[PDB]
Amino acid sequence: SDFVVIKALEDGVNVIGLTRGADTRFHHSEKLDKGEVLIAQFTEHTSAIKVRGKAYIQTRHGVIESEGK
Amino acid sequence: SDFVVIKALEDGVNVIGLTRGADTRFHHSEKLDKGEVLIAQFTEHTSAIKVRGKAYIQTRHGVIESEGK
Amino acid sequence: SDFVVIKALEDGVNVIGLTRGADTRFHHSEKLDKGEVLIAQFTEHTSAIKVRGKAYIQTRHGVIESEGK
Amino acid sequence: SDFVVIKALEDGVNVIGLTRGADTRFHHSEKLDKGEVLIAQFTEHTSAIKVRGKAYIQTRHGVIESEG
Amino acid sequence: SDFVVIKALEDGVNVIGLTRGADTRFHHSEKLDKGEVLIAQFTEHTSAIKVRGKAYIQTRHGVIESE
Amino acid sequence: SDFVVIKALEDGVNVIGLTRGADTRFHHSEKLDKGEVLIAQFTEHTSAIKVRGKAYIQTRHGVIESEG
Amino acid sequence: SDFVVIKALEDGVNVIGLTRGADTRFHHSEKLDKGEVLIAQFTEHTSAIKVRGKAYIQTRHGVIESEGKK
Amino acid sequence: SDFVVIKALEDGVNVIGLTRGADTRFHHSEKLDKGEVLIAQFTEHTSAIKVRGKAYIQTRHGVIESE
Amino acid sequence: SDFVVIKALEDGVNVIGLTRGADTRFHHSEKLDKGEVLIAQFTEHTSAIKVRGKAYIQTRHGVIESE
Amino acid sequence: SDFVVIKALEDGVNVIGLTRGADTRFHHSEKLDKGEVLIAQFTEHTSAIKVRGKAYIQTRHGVIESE
Amino acid sequence: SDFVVIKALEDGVNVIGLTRGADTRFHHSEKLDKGEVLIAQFTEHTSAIKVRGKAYIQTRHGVIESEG
Ligand SMILES: N[C@@H](Cc1c[nH]c2ccccc12)C(=O)O
Ligand SMILES: N[C@@H](Cc1c[nH]c2ccccc12)C(=O)O
Ligand SMILES: N[C@@H](Cc1c[nH]c2ccccc12)C(=O)O
Ligand SMILES: N[C@@H](Cc1c[nH]c2ccccc12)C(=O)O
Ligand SMILES: N[C@@H](Cc1c[nH]c2ccccc12)C(=O)O
Ligand SMILES: N[C@@H](Cc1c[nH]c2ccccc12)C(=O)O
Ligand SMILES: N[C@@H](Cc1c[nH]c2ccccc12)C(=O)O
Ligand SMILES: N[C@@H](Cc1c[nH]c2ccccc12)C(=O)O
Ligand SMILES: N[C@@H](Cc1c[nH]c2ccccc12)C(=O)O
Ligand SMILES: N[C@@H](Cc1c[nH]c2ccccc12)C(=O)O
Ligand SMILES: N[C@@H](Cc1c[nH]c2ccccc12)C(=O)O
Repeated sequence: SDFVVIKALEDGVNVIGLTRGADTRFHHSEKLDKGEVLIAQFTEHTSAIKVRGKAYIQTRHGVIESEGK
Repeated sequence: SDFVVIKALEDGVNVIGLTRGADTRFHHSEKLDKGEVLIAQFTEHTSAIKVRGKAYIQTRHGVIESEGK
Repeated sequence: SDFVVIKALEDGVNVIGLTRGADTRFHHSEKLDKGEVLIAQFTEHTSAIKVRGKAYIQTRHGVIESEGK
Repeated sequence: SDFVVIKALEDGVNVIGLTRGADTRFHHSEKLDKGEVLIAQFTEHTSAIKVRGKAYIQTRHGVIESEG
Repeated sequence: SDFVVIKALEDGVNVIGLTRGADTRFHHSEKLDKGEVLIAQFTEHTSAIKVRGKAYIQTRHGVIESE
Repeated sequence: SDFVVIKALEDGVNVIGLTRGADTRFHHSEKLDKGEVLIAQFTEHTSAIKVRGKAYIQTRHGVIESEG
Repeated sequence: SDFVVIKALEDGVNVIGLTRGADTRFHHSEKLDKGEVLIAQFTEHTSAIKVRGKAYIQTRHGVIESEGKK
Repeated sequence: SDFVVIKALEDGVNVIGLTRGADTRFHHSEKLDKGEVLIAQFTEHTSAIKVRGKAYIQTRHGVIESE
Repeated sequence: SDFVVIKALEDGVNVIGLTRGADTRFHHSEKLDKGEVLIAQFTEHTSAIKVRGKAYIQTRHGVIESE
Repeated sequence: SDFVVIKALEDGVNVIGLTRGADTRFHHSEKLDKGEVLIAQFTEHTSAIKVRGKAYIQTRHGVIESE
Repeated sequence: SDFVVIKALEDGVNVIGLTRGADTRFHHSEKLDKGEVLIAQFTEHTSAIKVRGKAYIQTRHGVIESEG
């Protein structure tokens, strides 16, 4: 099942999982401080992932950076 | 199942899911602000995705820029 | 299952779904304003999709523009 | 399941599907005007597709233009 | 399931389907006029396809012209 | 299933299908005339194909000419 | 089923497993010391992996170095 | 399921099929004359194939000549 | 299923398999002497591999040296 | 299911099959003479293959010569 | 499953199979003499293979050499 790579470039980065199914909501928010990496998969409970803050992200489609503020 | 990456290039971008099945309507609209990144899958509930607002998008098939009015 | 990417290159583009089965009719028409992106899959209800209006399109087989007059 | 992309290079192109099974006949004819794009799959009901008129076509095996 | 692309480069091309199973015969023949394209699959009823006439042919294995 | 492209570069080319199973015998022989193309599969009834005559052949593994 | 390659570049790196399911919490931390390599999969119990401290990571998507503190 | 392409470089080439299962023994030998091509598959009955004669062979793994 | 290649560069390398399940603990420790190669898979019992000592490692994502 | 290509490079080359299962023993040894090709699969009966003699070998992992 | 390719580069090369299961023990040791090639699979009974001796190894992930 796919996964995404997130590296925080700053303190307080947020990787939020949104619930799978009929409803759409935040079920979990993982805080990442500067330099930490989170490797997260799409699962039965998570069908969309939002990154808040400055981070460096890798997926099967390539590299992208979110930006804070 | 496949997924799309959307980076908001401006405030208030909308990432909108359209219902799977015989009936077709928007079931959810995730608002993104400038620099935030949304990674979203095609699921049991979502069979088409619409982006409104200025964003940068990556999919299996290439990259695309959406633009606001 | 596969999807197509459509960017409207003018207001009023139409993205139309053709019914899966022994009959073929339009069951849905999604309207796109200039700059808006629709990412759409081939589903249990849709086995053919028709684009009307000027649009930039990307599929698994490459890019193509649609032109209407 | 595979699909074909068809862009009408003139008014009145026809995208015709042929019925899957022991019988072969046309079951449907989608007409395209100039510039319009049809993206169509192979289905439980369609196992062959015929395009008539001038069109620009894309498949897994490459590009091809039809001429009426 | 695999398919073939056939463009007729003259009138009267004929794309013939041969039956699947223990017996082998033509079960259909689709004529093509100059410039017409047929995109056809291998199916529960068709395990072999024969092209007669002048045609520009595309498959998984490459391009081929029939003469 | 996989298939084989066979174009005849002379008259009388023969595409022979051999039986799948514990016994091995030809069960069908499709005759090709110069220029014709035959696109056939491996199937429940055919597990080896033999080509007699001069032909241009394409498979998953590449081109190859037969001489007969 | 996918896996991640982790090499500690300093002592006291932790590779943390996040539980699969409606709840999300750390169920395990593997300590790595400088030069040690952990090769770990996504599983029935782990659906997200967090690396603390300096490490050199290889996944299907390429290379990345963690630099988190402590 | 896979196959091998075998072209006879001389008369009398022989493509032999060895049985699948606990016993190994040849169950067929298709003779090929100079120029003839045999396209054959690994099947329920064949788990190994021996070529005797001068043949040009094509597999998933590349080309090889038998001598 | 996936595997890793481990070449010991020094006597005493220790290849540790960690338990698949809710609990994580080493279930086996395989020691290698300098120059030996262990080729190991992920399996129903092993979901994580830990490598102590100086070794040369090959996986699907590339090469890496434990130190 | 995968296979390997074995070309004998001298008379008396030997292709040995090892049993699948808890026990491991040879259950068949197919002798090849100079220039002959054997194309063999991993099967329900064979989980490992040993080559004895001077042989040219192609697998999915590349070419190798036995000595 | 996948397989490894092992060629003995000296006499007495030992290819050891480790048991699949909750327990991990050697269940077999194939002895290889210089020049002999053993091509082995991961199986129902083998989940990990050890090579002792100077041997030339090919896997999906490339070549590697064990040294005696
Ligand atoms: N609950 C939605 C979450 C989602 C995934 N992809 C989306 C795209 C747009 C909007 C919402 C979504 C779903 O499972 O379908
Ligand atoms: N509910 C529709 C939505 C849809 C998906 N792809 C489309 C393409 C065109 C029009 C509508 C759609 C469906 O499941 O089919
Ligand atoms: N109802 C048709 C619609 C269709 C799909 N592909 C086509 C190609 C040509 C004509 C019609 C179609 C079907 O499901 O088969
Ligand atoms: N009824 C046919 C239509 C067809 C598909 N591919 C063909 C090739 C040649 C002739 C006819 C066909 C089928 O299902 O088999
Ligand atoms: N009836 C044959 C038709 C066929 C397929 N491939 C062939 C190759 C050679 C000769 C005939 C065939 C089949 O289904 O098996
Ligand atoms: N009846 C044999 C035909 C065959 C296929 N591949 C072969 C290779 C060699 C000899 C015979 C064959 C089979 O189905 O098994
Ligand atoms: N408990 C969560 C963990 C998770 C995986 N990927 C995530 C992305 C964001 C937030 C949480 C997660 C799950 O199994 O879905
Ligand atoms: N009867 C054997 C034949 C065989 C296949 N591959 C082999 C390799 C070596 C020796 C014999 C064989 C089997 O099915 O396994
Ligand atoms: N009994 C173990 C053998 C094993 C395979 N890979 C390993 C990696 C590390 C330690 C032991 C192993 C297993 O099947 O689970
Ligand atoms: N008990 C764990 C072992 C594990 C695999 N991957 C991990 C990543 C981090 C922490 C522990 C692990 C599991 O199977 O889930
Ligand atoms: N009976 C053993 C044969 C074998 C295959 N691969 C091996 C690797 C090493 C030792 C023995 C083997 C098995 O099927 O597992």
